[PDB]
Amino acid sequence: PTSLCCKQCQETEITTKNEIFSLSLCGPHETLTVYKASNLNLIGRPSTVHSWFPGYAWTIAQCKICASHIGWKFTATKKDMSPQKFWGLTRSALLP
Ligand SMILES: O=C1CC[C@@H](N2C(=O)c3ccccc3C2=O)C(=O)N1
Ligand SMILES: [Zn+2]
Repeated sequence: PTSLCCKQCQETEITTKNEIFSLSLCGPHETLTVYKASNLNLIGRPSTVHSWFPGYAWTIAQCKICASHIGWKFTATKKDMSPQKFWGLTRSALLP
C-alpha cells in the first residue's frame, strides 16, 4: 500500500513510498530516489562514467527474481557526502 514492486514479476517489493527523498534542487521526474531498497541484485563494479548524480558512482541493480533492470545503486566517491549511498530507480519499472 506504500509498497513499490517490480512491474515485470510483481513478486518482489523493491522499495516503499516511505524511502523516497529528493536530491534535485528546489530553487533557481522520471527517476525515483530512495534511501533504501530490497530484493535487488547488484551487477559488476561501480562506475562514475556518465553519472547522473555528480559525486556518485553507479552499480546496475536488477530484481533478484526475474532479472529486470529496475535501476542503480549510487555510492558516494567522497566521505563528506550524504547520503553515502542511495538507489535511483526507473519509475516505469515499478508498480504502481
Ligand atoms: O547514472 C547513470 C547510470 C546509468 C548510466 N548508463 C546508462 O543507462 C547507459 C546505457 C547505455 C550505455 C551507457 C550507459 C550508462 O552509462 C548513465 O548514463 N548514468
Ligand atoms: Zn522481478
